[PDB]
Amino acid sequence: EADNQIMGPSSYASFVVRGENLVTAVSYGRVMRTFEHFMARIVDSPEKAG
Amino acid sequence: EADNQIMGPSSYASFVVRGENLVTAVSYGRVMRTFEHFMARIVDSPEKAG
Amino acid sequence: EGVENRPFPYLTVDADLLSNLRQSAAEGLFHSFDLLVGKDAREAGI
Repeated sequence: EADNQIMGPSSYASFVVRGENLVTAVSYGRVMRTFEHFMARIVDSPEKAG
Repeated sequence: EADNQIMGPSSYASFVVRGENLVTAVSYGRVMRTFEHFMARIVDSPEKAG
Repeated sequence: EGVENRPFPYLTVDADLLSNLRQSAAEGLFHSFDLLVGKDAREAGI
């Protein structure tokens, strides 16, 4: 074996439906994975080409 | 006539697709009217019924 | 019949819009409405 052990995450990552996501789950029935990056690339900095 | 004039509004009560409804207009194509009041009702203290 | 039933935050107006309602929905003044009697009258699942 070229190695004995590997690193890696100890916990599962958390996707909790926060405020923008809770409202569009309640009202439209649709959640996005990141409302925060959708805000940051539509309404906060739209011309910033990623 | 008891009165000759009435006291009414002077301008249209405007409504624009702001930062919270732009994400769902571009993303889903479902705008709601007063997204901030939906957030005030179900995110910020949903235990206070109106 | 063209109506969604989601757990919306419903604004609580004070209008007297109960008057002549169960007879008006029967004749068809409303183009699309849902009658929820019993367990269906619930703030539905999200």
